[PDB]
Amino acid sequence: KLKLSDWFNPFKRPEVVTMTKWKAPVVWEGTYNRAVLDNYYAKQKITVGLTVFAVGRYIEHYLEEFLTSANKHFMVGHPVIFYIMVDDVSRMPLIELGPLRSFKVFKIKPEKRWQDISMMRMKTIGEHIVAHIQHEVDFLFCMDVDQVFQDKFGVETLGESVAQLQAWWYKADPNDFTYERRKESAAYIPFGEGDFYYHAAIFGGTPTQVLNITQECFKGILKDKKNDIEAQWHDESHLNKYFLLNKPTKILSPEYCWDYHIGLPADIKLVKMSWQTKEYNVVRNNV
Amino acid sequence: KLKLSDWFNPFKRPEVVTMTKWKAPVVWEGTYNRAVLDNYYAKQKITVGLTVFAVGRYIEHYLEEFLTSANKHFMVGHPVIFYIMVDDVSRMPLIELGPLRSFKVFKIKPEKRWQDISMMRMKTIGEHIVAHIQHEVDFLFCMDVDQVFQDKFGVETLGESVAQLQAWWYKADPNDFTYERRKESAAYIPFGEGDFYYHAAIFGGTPTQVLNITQECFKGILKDKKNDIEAQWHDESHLNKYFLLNKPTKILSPEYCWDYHIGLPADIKLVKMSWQTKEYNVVRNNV
Ligand SMILES: O=c1ccn([C@@H]2O[C@H](COP(=O)(O)OP(=O)(O)O)[C@@H](O)[C@H]2O)c(=O)[nH]1
Ligand SMILES: O=c1ccn([C@@H]2O[C@H](COP(=O)(O)OP(=O)(O)O)[C@@H](O)[C@H]2O)c(=O)[nH]1
Ligand SMILES: O=[N+]([O-])c1ccc(O[C@@H]2O[C@H](CO)[C@H](O)[C@H](O)[C@H]2O)cc1
Ligand SMILES: O=[N+]([O-])c1ccc(O[C@@H]2O[C@H](CO)[C@H](O)[C@H](O)[C@H]2O)cc1
Ligand SMILES: [Mn+2]
Ligand SMILES: [Mn+2]
Repeated sequence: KLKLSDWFNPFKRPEVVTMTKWKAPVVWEGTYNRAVLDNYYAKQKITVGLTVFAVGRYIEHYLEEFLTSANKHFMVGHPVIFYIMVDDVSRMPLIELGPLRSFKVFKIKPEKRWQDISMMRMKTIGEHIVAHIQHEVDFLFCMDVDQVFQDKFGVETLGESVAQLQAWWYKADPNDFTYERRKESAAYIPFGEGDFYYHAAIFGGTPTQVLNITQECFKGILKDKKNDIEAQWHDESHLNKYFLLNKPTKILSPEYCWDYHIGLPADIKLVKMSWQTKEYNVVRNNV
Repeated sequence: KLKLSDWFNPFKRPEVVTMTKWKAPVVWEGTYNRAVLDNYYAKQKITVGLTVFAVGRYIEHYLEEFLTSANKHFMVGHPVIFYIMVDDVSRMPLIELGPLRSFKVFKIKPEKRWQDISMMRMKTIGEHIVAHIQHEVDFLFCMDVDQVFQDKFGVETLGESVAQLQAWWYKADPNDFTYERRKESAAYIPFGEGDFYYHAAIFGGTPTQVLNITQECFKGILKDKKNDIEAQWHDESHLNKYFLLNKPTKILSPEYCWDYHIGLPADIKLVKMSWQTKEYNVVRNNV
């Protein structure tokens, strides 16, 4: 049976947070033994899933670059299935995939508001988990399209529920976090509460856990609509509320989702994924 | 460890050939216990691959219908990867896939002659086996595109090396078979020799065996080119020469690849796959 000490050494990164108060590891470059994990997971013959949405001009701007980088960097050495959700399949870039990669594409309805496009992902992911993903993979990541894999994003990131530290807020105090602060929203987190600010651009876990994550987030999204309120950062606000109540069993350092606009400080040793520059004037059609 | 008698009962179909002189089964409807095999293979967690080529007009004519039917009928209940080779990826019909199905597409060079398009498949399949397929699947089938799955085509068809009985010739005397009969060809089979006439539209096996099948067939194809000769039925002539020398460990009945132009006689109990009607005048560009 895989124990934390088998693969995780926090002492390799003494100047950062490596363990939570609930004993979940925060995975930083230097702390993980990928060789040990690759061997362990290869013997289990795991398959890892990855969902990605591209609706509207997000397709032309980001989808090819995401998928090309995912092919190269995501869980290399293990079977991987990319689940691609687009509103227009005729604009799907059909890139060549390498060994142990395969994919499938689904046509989805485009929501009128970009905010609803972002939030509806929670409903859609859950539907696909029930319909097929639960039978296909051992672990699933759900990711934003507006980012690019830069280096190996491997089995060290796998767990029962996996959260991502948002690049801008990882050193901040909880009372500075951009949680939803209105008690009328289901995403509400009071001042004096909170562990971390999680980025909604990457989350994952077992199909069972991701199903619960997305189900509970979407319930909150629906409740808010009935109360004529919309959380400040939409699905991300709801995701943060979820992970407050249901603590992630693993957290990823900002190295796994880094914004180069910040620069590259000492803490960020090897970037695995980077944000694309925002292009809202083109890719979004409403305020 | 799986034994033939665990799943195969020849006495269920007494009026047809069910066993070869080398003790390989000929799989007919009624002889196989799919429930036993589905359990056996699910516990082994197998993945089955399927290669299919569509070049030129074959894409629009046959590819969608092939894939839609394969999605529905091929190895249901088990992970499947469709490997699609086309000369124009922009013409690839991106159908919706069901649970445990995924795919990837490759751009290939279109050969000038339809005969070479058919024959070059042997080279290309081998390259892909070494490159990736050997790492991705336990068994692989290689199929023509100009045919449609009609019913369950499942784990009862899997084996070390798998051959298909050609629908028109299965009752024929070997010396009436359309083997290549010129001794100058690598595919030459003398009168007085031959077991069955095998259809090049379906063959399969383990990646190791399929690699040998395709490598040896392509070596025969290249040798013939150096000797200024082309086998009468091209890759099929070479496939028949291969299976004469290296007996298949399993044969599929004409039920697994039936031409309805013959009609539907008593022997054909449940069609799993049917030929598309030939449209050479439209789909081919040279004599
Ligand atoms: O019009 C849209 C809005 C959102 N998205 C998807 O939802 C994700 C989250 O939205 P976005 O990345 O724009 O939010 P941000 O990270 O910029 O706050 C995107 O990466 C896309 O995958 C999309 O495809 N089309
Ligand atoms: O111009 C061509 C010729 C052949 N093929 C592929 O090669 C296979 C064998 O050719 P064909 O089916 O026409 O031979 P037949 O079964 O009719 O004798 C086809 O099913 C296709 O997959 C193709 O894609 N384009
Ligand atoms: O301090 N900044 O100038 C700043 C703040 C936040 C930034 O990223 C955005 O953060 C919000 C939540 O606070 C969302 O995660 C959003 O997706 C990010 O773009 C960048 C700079
Ligand atoms: O006698 N016929 O009318 C007749 C009808 C269909 C036939 O099928 C043909 O057989 C060939 C080998 O002989 C190839 O397998 C070819 O792909 C197939 O179309 C062959 C003969
Ligand atoms: Mn984003
Ligand atoms: Mn054919």
